[PDB]
Amino acid sequence: ARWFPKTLPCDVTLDVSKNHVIVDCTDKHLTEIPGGIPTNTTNLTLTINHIPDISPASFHRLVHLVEIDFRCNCVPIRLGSKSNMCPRRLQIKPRSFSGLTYLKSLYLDGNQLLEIPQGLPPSLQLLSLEANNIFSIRKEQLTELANIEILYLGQNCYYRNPCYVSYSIEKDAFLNLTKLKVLSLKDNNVTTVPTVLPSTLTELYLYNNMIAEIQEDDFNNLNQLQILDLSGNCPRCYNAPFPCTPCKNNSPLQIPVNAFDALTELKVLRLHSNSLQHVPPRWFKNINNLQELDLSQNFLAKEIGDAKFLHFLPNLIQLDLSFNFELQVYRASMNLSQAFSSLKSLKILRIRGYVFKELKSFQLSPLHNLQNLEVLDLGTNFIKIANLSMFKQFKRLKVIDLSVNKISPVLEQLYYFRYDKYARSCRFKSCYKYGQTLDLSKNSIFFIKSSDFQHLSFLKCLNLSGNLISQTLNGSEFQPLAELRYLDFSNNRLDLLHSTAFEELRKLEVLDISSNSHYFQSEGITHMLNFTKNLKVLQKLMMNDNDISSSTSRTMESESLRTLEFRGNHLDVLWRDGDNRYLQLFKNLLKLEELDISKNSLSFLPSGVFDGMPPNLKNLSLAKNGLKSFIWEKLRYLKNLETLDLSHNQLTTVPERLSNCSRSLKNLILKNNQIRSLTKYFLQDAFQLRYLDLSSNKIQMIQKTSFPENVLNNLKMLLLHHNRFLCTCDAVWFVWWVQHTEVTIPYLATDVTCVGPGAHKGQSVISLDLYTCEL
Amino acid sequence: ARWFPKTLPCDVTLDVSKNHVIVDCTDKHLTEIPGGIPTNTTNLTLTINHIPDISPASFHRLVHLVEIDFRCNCVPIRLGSKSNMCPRRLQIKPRSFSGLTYLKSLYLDGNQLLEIPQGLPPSLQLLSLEANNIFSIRKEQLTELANIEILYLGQNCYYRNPCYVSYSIEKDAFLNLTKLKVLSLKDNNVTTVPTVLPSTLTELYLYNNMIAEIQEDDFNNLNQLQILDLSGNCPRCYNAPFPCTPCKNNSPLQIPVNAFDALTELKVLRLHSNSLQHVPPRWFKNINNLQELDLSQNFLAKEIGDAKFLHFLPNLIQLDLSFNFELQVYRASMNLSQAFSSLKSLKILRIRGYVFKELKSFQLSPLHNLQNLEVLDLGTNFIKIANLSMFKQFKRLKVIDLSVNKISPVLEQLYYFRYDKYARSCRFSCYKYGQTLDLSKNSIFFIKSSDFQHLSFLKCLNLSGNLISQTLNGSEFQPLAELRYLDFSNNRLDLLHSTAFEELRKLEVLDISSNSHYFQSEGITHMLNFTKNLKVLQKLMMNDNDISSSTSRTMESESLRTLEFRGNHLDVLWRDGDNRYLQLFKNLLKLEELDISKNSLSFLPSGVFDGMPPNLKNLSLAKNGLKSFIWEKLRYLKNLETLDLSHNQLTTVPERLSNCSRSLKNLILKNNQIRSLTKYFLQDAFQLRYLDLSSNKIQMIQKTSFPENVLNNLKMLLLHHNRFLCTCDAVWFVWWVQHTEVTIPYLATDVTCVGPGAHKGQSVISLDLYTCEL
RNA sequence: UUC
RNA sequence: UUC
Ligand SMILES: *[C@@H]1O[C@H](CO)[C@@H](O[C@@H]2O[C@H](CO)[C@@H](O)[C@H](O)[C@H]2NC(C)=O)[C@H](O)[C@H]1NC(C)=O
Ligand SMILES: *[C@@H]1O[C@H](CO)[C@@H](O[C@@H]2O[C@H](CO)[C@@H](O)[C@H](O)[C@H]2NC(C)=O)[C@H](O)[C@H]1NC(C)=O
Ligand SMILES: *[C@@H]1O[C@H](CO)[C@@H](O[C@@H]2O[C@H](CO)[C@@H](O)[C@H](O)[C@H]2NC(C)=O)[C@H](O)[C@H]1NC(C)=O
Ligand SMILES: CCCCc1nc2c(N)nc3ccccc3c2n1Cc1ccc(CN)cc1
Ligand SMILES: CCCCc1nc2c(N)nc3ccccc3c2n1Cc1ccc(CN)cc1
Ligand SMILES: *[C@@H]1O[C@H](CO)[C@@H](O)[C@H](O)[C@H]1NC(C)=O
Ligand SMILES: *[C@@H]1O[C@H](CO)[C@@H](O)[C@H](O)[C@H]1NC(C)=O
Ligand SMILES: *[C@@H]1O[C@H](CO)[C@@H](O)[C@H](O)[C@H]1NC(C)=O
Ligand SMILES: *[C@@H]1O[C@H](CO)[C@@H](O)[C@H](O)[C@H]1NC(C)=O
Ligand SMILES: *[C@@H]1O[C@H](CO)[C@@H](O)[C@H](O)[C@H]1NC(C)=O
Ligand SMILES: *[C@@H]1O[C@H](CO)[C@@H](O)[C@H](O)[C@H]1NC(C)=O
Ligand SMILES: *[C@@H]1O[C@H](CO)[C@@H](O)[C@H](O)[C@H]1NC(C)=O
Ligand SMILES: *[C@@H]1O[C@H](CO)[C@@H](O)[C@H](O)[C@H]1NC(C)=O
Ligand SMILES: *[C@@H]1O[C@H](CO)[C@@H](O)[C@H](O)[C@H]1NC(C)=O
Ligand SMILES: *[C@@H]1O[C@H](CO)[C@@H](O)[C@H](O)[C@H]1NC(C)=O
Ligand SMILES: *[C@@H]1O[C@H](CO)[C@@H](O)[C@H](O)[C@H]1NC(C)=O
Repeated sequence: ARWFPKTLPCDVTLDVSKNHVIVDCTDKHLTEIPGGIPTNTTNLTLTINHIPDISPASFHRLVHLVEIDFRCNCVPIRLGSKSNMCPRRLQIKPRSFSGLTYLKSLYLDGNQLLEIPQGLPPSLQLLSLEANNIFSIRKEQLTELANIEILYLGQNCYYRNPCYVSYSIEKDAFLNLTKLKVLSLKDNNVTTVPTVLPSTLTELYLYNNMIAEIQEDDFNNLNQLQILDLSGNCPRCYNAPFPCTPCKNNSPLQIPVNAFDALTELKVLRLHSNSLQHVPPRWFKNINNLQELDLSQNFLAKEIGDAKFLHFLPNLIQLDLSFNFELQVYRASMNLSQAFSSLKSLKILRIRGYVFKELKSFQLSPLHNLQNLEVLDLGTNFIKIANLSMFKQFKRLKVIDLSVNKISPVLEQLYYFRYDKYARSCRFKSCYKYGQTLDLSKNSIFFIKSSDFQHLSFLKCLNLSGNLISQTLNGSEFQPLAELRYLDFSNNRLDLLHSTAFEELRKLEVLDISSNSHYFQSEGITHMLNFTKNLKVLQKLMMNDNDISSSTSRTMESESLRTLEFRGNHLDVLWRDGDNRYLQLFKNLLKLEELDISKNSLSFLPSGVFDGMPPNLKNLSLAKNGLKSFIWEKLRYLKNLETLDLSHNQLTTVPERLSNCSRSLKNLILKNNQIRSLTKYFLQDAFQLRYLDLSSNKIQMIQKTSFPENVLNNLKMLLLHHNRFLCTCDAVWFVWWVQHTEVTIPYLATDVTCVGPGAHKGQSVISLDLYTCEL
Repeated sequence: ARWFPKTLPCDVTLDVSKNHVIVDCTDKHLTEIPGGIPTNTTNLTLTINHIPDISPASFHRLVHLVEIDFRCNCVPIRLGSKSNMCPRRLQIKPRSFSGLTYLKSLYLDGNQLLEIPQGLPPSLQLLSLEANNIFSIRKEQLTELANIEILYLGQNCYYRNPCYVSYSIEKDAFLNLTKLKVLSLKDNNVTTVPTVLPSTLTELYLYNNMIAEIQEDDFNNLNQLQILDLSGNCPRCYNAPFPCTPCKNNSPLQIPVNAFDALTELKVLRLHSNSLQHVPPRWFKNINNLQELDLSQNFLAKEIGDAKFLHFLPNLIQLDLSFNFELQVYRASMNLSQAFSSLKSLKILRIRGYVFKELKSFQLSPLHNLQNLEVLDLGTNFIKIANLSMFKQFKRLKVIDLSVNKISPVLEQLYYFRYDKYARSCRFSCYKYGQTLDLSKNSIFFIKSSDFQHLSFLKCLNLSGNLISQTLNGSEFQPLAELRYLDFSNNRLDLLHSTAFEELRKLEVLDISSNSHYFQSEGITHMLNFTKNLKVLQKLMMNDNDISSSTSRTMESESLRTLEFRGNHLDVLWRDGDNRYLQLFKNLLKLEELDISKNSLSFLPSGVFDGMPPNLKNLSLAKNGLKSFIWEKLRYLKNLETLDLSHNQLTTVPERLSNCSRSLKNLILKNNQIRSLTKYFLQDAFQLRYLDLSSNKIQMIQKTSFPENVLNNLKMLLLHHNRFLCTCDAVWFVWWVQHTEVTIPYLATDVTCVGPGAHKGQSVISLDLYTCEL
C-alpha cells in the first residue's frame, strides 16, 4: 500500500492548513542529524539526543525551517543524566543558521553553551538559551537580534548550574531590541534590574536572583508591561527544600513606593518569597488593572489583618497569601482585615500556611459579599476546630479547600515550596465538575454524624479522603447531604457491617471507598458488599486496594451501576477452586459496562466466572494478575465485550481463532505476557477487531495466515514493539508487510528490532533489506 | 577439583552417622525418575514432578531405600496448577515396592490414586495417601499393613477434591493393625467414628467430616489416646470462607456424657466448630491429664459465664474459647465465670470473638490468682473502652493481646476461620523483650501519659495500626520506664519536636515505619535528629515514610547499630547540587546496618559515601533504579562487608574490584543489566566470599575475570538466569562449573545455554564440548 | 502443586 | 535529560 517505506527515525506530520512539515526526532539516541529529513520541513525537533555539533551541513537543504528545537543535546552535568554525561559542550560552527531565511524560533537550551550564538538570521523572533553557561550579556552580542520578540536566558547560573560569579549585563544591553516583548532572566544570580529595558516589554521574569533593591526608575519606561515576576529575591528560606541564602539582617526586597507607577497595563505581579513584612498601599496607586497578585512565602501574617492595599485592587481576580506565618507561632484564630470586602472581582483566594487553631464563621465575614468568589483555599493550616456549617454562607463557591488540616470532633503536591514551578522540561515546550466541593481530605476526622453537615445540603462533592474514619456507617451519618453526587471516602477505615451504609445519599453518582482495607484484613468480620442495592442513581463505584477476600453477601446488586473498580482485592480467595458461592458476585449489577478486576492474584480463572458476569459488560481488565492460562472460548459468554485487557500476565498462547471466541471484541490488550508465537489463523475473520497490542512479548515470527489483510486494514493501531523478531528468510512476508503497511504501529524507529541472526542483531526491521532471500 | 561432574538434577547429601544417602529431586520438572541415582540412596524425594508411573524398574537398584517421598505427581485438578493439569492419575505397576525390604515411609499423597496400593513391604511403618481419590476402606486392602504405625488418609473427599458419596469404612477395618498409633481421616466426608479401632492409637484425627453423633463406646478401648480432634463436625458456618454445610435442626455434634471415660491418657481435645451450646462437666470426669482444649467456633457465649466443667481441668495448660459470640449480639461486657479460678495450671487463655463493648478490671478477677498464666488473648472483640491500667494485676504475663479492637479515648492472619490449618503442602516480633501489651489495630487517636499509669513493667508496646496523628514531645509515655520495644508503625506521627520518645530511656527498638502522612505535605517541619536523646537505641525503622525533606541536616545517635530507611525519597534529599543532607547519617557513629533501598536513587551524588558513618558493614541500595555507580568510591567504606545492589539497572562491574574495597565479603548484583564482566574483575579480590550475578544478561565469563584463586574461596556463587553463549570460547567456564567445589544453586534448572542453536536451552552442567578439543 |  |  506504501511504495516507499519510511525509514527516518523521526515522526513526520503534515498539517497543510498551516503548511507545516513537522519532523519530531525527540529522544532517538541520535549522534548526528539523520539523513533524509524532508526538504520541506518547517518544524524540526531534535531535543534529547547526543548530536555533538552543528554546521552549515546540518540544515543545508532545509531552507524552509521556521523552527529548530535543538534542546538538551549537552545538558549541564548536575541537570543531566549521570549515566550518560555529556563529555563536551555543543559545537556551533560559523554559518550554521544564517542561510535559514525563514527561521522564527530557535531553542538551544541545555547545551552547555558559553556565549550567545552569532550569525543568527534577522527573521528570528524567539531565541531560547536556558540551562547553558552564559552569564555575561554584552550589547555587541545582541545586535544580531534586532527583530527578536522572545528571549529566554534563565537557569544559566543557579545552584543546579553554578557559574560562581554574579551575572553581568551591560548597561542598555537590551534597549535597542525595539521589538522585545518577553525577557526571562530567572535563576541567574542577577544582582540588579538591568536598565534601560525596551518599552515594548510585556513580560519580565527576574525571579530567583540576588536582587536586593529595586530602584525607583528601574521600571520607568515599561508602560506596556503586563506580567512582572520578582519572586525569590531576598527569599524566605524556612523549610526550603533547596539551598537558600536570605538577604542579610532578615531584610526584605526593597521596593520604592513609586516603583510600579509606570505600569498601568500590569495584570500579573508575582512577589513570592521576597521576605516582605508590609505591602504599601502606595505600590498600587496607578495599577487599576491588576488581576493576579502572588504574595505567598513572605512575612505578612500581621499585614493580613490590616491590608489597606486591598482597597486599591477592585479588579483583582486571584490573590495568594499562603505561607506567611510567623516562625514558631500557632495563632488562635485567623484575622482577615475588613479590607478584603473591597476585592469585588475576587475569584480565587488562597491562604495556606497561616497556621491557626480554630476557624470561626465570623472570621470569614469580610468575604461574605464577594460575589464572584469561587475558590477559598485554607489548606495546610493545622486547623483543629471548624464548624463546617459556616459554609452555608458560601454556596456560590466552586471549591472550599480545607485539605491537610487537623480538623476533628488543582495544584500539584509540590507547589509553594519548589524552586521554579514554571521551569521547562527537556522534553516539552477530580470531582469539581460535579459542582460545589468541600475538600476535607487529609484531616483527623475519626467519627462523623449527621449534624456535622447541617446546612450543607447544597454540596455536590465531599472529599473525606485520608481521614481516620473507623466507623460502621448505617445510613444516618450524611443525612443533610441531599444533593451530593460524589463522595470520596478513600483512605479511611470504613466498616461495611451494614448494607444500609451511604443509603441516605440518594443523589450519589460516584462513591470512592478505595484503600479502606483495615477491616477486610481481619478474619471472621462481617462485610456487606450488597450495600449498592439502595443507591438508585449510583453510576461509578471504586473499591480498589481493599484486600477483600471474604464477603457475607454473595451478590452485589444495582440497577444503575455502570463502572466498578475492584482492583487490588483477593478474588483469587473468593473464587478458590471448588468454592462456587461468589461466582455471581457481579452478575446482578445489571447495567455494568466496565469492570476492573486487575491485581487480584488470579493466576487462573475458575469455570463459572465468565458465565457469572453481568450481561452488558463491555470493558474488562484482568491485568496484573499473574494469569498463567486462559480458556479463550469462555469469552463467548460475554456477548457485549468490546475491550479485554490482559496486560502484564503470564500467558503463553493466543487462541487458534480469535473470531470463534468473541463476536464483539474490538480492543485486545496482550502486552507484557510470555507469548512466543501466534496461532496459524489467529486473526482469521476477526472483523470486529480494531486494536491489538502484542508488545513486550517474546514473539519470533509472524506469518500471513495469522494476520489477514482484511482484518489488518481495519485496525486503528497494532503494537508489536519489544518482541524477539527473527529476521531470517522465513520472515520475508512480515518484514515486507511492516515496511509497507499504512496501519499505525508505534516505535518502528526505536523498538521493532531484530534479535537475530548474528548479522542483523539490533537492526530495525523497517530498515531491513532481504534481497538475498530473492536471488 | 572434582574428577566426576555431578550431572544428576537432584541434590545429594550424606549424613554418615545415620548412613543416609539423601537424594532430593523436589520440583525439577522430571517426567521420569532420573538415571544414576546413588545405589546407596536411603531417602528419595520426588515430590512436585510429572512422573506418570512407577514400576519394578523405578527403584530396582535402590535396595536400601528407607523413605520414598513421591507426592504430588498427579495432584487432583482443583488442588493443582491450572496451567499444568495432570491428565491421568499416577500408574503404580505390580511389584514396584515389594523389593524395597527396608522401606518404612512411603508418601503417595496428591496423585489421584483410586485404591490403597498393594504389594507393600512388611517393613512399612508410615503410609501417606492424602489428596487422592480413595474413599472406601476395606479390611482386605489393609492386611498388607500389619506393622504400620502412621496412616494418613485425609483430604480424599472434601469440597476441593470431591468424591460425591459418603466415605465408607468397613467394620473393624483397622482393628488388626495392632501397631497403629496415628490415624488421620480428616477432610473425608466421614459419617461415623469407625469401630472398632485398635487400642494402640495415640492420635486420632476425625475433623472436618459429617459425623453427627458419637456413640457411647466409639472410644471405649482407646486408653492410650493422647490426641483426639473431632472439630468441624456440625460446623458453625457463620462467615466461613469455605463452602460450609451445618448439621440440620441447628444441632451440635452429639457427644454422650460418658464418651471420653476411657481416654485416661488424653492430653489434647479439639472440639472446634462443633456448634456446641453446652459443655457437660461429666465429659471430663476420667480425664484430668488434659492439657489442651480447643472450644473455639461454637455457640458457648452463655456457657462462658457458667462453665462448671472447668472445675475438672486443674492440669489444663491451654484453653481456647474464641469466636463463641451469639449472632447479632453486641454484649456490654465480658462475663467470665468464677470457675476460671480453678484452672490452676493455665498458661494460655484465648477468647477472641466474644464481642463486647467494655472491658473492666473486675471482669478479669477470676484470673487474678492463675500464677502460671502467660498469654491473655482478647483480640477481635470490638472492645471500645478499656482502662489499660487494669493490667497492673497481670505483670506476670508474657503477652496481653488486645489487637484488632476499637479501643479509643504467634498465630497467623488466618487461623480461626480456615478450613484445615494443619494441612500439608506439596513441597514440605517483640515477645523476646519481655512483657508485651499488643494494642495494634485499634482506634487510639490520642495518647497521654496517664493512659499508661501503673504499666511501668512493660517491655514491648505495640501501637501499630492505630490512628495516632499527634506531635509527640517526650511526655506521652512517661510511666513506661522499662519499655525496650515500641512499635509505632502505621500511624500518623508528626515529628515536629526533636524530644519525641526521649522519655523512653530504656528504648532499644523503635519502629516508626508507615507514618508517611505528615511527610507527604510540603512545607511542614520534621525533626529527624530526635535520635540524639535515646542513649540505648540499637535499631530504628523508618521505612515507607516518603521522607523527602528534613529541617535538621544530621541524625545522631551514639548507640544506633541498625537503621532501616527504605521507601523514602533520599533522591530528593540528595538532589544534585544540594549538599546539605550528604552527612545525614554520618554521626550515627555506631551504625553497622543501613537499608536505603527503594529510595528512587537513580544515581548517587558524590559525597554520599564520604558521608557514611565509619563502621557501616551492611549497606542495601537495592530497588533504586540505579543506572550508574562509581565503584571506586567504595574506598570510603572501610568496614563494608555486605553490599546489596539487587534490582537496579547497572550494566558494568568495576575494572578491578580489589581496588574498590579491601574488605567487601558479600556482593549482591542480582537482577541488573550486566552483559559482560571486566577483563580482570575479581583479580586478587581474596576477601570475597559471596557473589550473586544471577538474573543479569551475561553471555561469557573468562578466567581473566574469574581467577580460580578467588573463585574457590567463595561460599556461594550465583549465576542462574543469565545469557550464556556455549561456544568453544566458553570451554573454561563450562569446565569450571562442571567440576567446581563452590556451591552454585539451580544448576539443574536455570544455568542454561541460550545458544548457539544446537545447545539452546541446554544446561551447562550437561554440556559436552569435545568438538572444541579435536 | 494437599493450606 | 532545565522541574
Ligand atoms: C552567585 O554569585 C556569587 C558572587 O556574587 C558567588 O559567590 C562566590 O562563590 C565563590 C565560589 O563559590 C566564592 O569563592 C566567593 O567567595 C563567593 N562570593 C560571595 C560574595 O559569596 C556564587 O557562587 C554565585 N552562585 C552560583 C550558583 O553560581
Ligand atoms: C529419611 O527417612 C527416614 C525414614 O522415614 C526419616 O526418619 C524419620 O524421622 C522422624 C523424625 O522424628 C522419626 O520420628 C521417624 O521415626 C524416622 N523414621 C525412621 C527412623 O524409620 C528421616 O527423617 C528422613 N530424613 C530426610 C532428611 O528426609
Ligand atoms: C459427601 O456425601 C454426600 C452424600 O452423603 C454427597 O452428596 C450427594 O451428592 C450427590 C451428587 O452431588 C447428590 O446427587 C446427592 O443427592 C447427595 N446426597 C446427599 C445426601 O446430599 C456429597 O457430594 C459428598 N461430599 C463430597 C465433597 O464429595
Ligand atoms: C506551615 C508550618 C510549618 C512549621 C510547622 N510544622 C509543623 C508540624 N509538623 N506540626 C504542627 C502541629 C501543630 C501545629 C503546628 C505545626 C507545625 N508548624 C507550625 C508551627 C507552629 C508553632 C510551633 C511552636 N513553636 C511550631 C510549629
Ligand atoms: C466476630 C464478629 C463477627 C460479626 C461482626 N462483624 C462486625 C463488624 N464488621 N463491625 C462491628 C462493629 C461494632 C460491633 C460489632 C461489629 C461486628 N460484628 C459483631 C456484631 C455484628 C452485629 C451485631 C448486631 N447489631 C452485633 C455484633
Ligand atoms: C511550528 O513552528 C511555529 C513557529 O515557531 C510555531 O508557531 C508552531 O507552534 C510550531 N508547530 C509545531 C507543531 O511545532
Ligand atoms: C487584626 O490585626 C490587625 C493588625 O494586626 C489589628 O489592627 C486588629 O485589631 C486585629 N483584629 C482582631 C479581631 O484581632
Ligand atoms: C455549628 O453552626 C451551626 C450553624 O449555625 C449551628 O446550628 C450549630 O449549633 C453549630 N454546631 C457546633 C457543634 O458548634
Ligand atoms: C480528594 O482528595 C485527595 C487527597 O488530596 C485527592 O488525591 C483526590 O483526588 C480527591 N478526590 C477527588 C474526587 O477530587
Ligand atoms: C445508626 O447509627 C446511629 C449512630 O450510632 C444511631 O444514632 C441510629 O439510631 C442508627 N440508626 C439505625 C436505623 O440503626
Ligand atoms: C444483604 O445480604 C444480607 C444477607 O447476607 C441480607 O441480610 C441483607 O438484607 C442484604 N441487603 C440488601 C440491601 O440487599
Ligand atoms: C476500558 O477501561 C479502562 C479502565 O480500566 C479505560 O482506561 C479504557 O479507556 C476503556 N476503554 C474503552 C474502549 O472504553
Ligand atoms: C466456532 O466455530 C465452529 C465451527 O465454525 C462453529 O460451529 C461454532 O458455532 C463457533 N462458535 C462461535 C461462538 O462462533
Ligand atoms: C505489632 O502488631 C502488628 C500488627 O498486628 C504486627 O504486624 C507486628 O509484627 C507487631 N510488632 C511487633 C514488634 O511484634
Ligand atoms: C508536651 O505536650 C503535652 C500535651 O500537649 C503537655 O501536657 C506537656 O506539658 C508538654 N511537655 C513539654 C515538656 O512541653
Ligand atoms: C535538632 O535540630 C534543631 C535545629 O535544626 C535544633 O533546634 C534541635 O535542638 C536539635 N535537637 C537535637 C536533639 O539535636
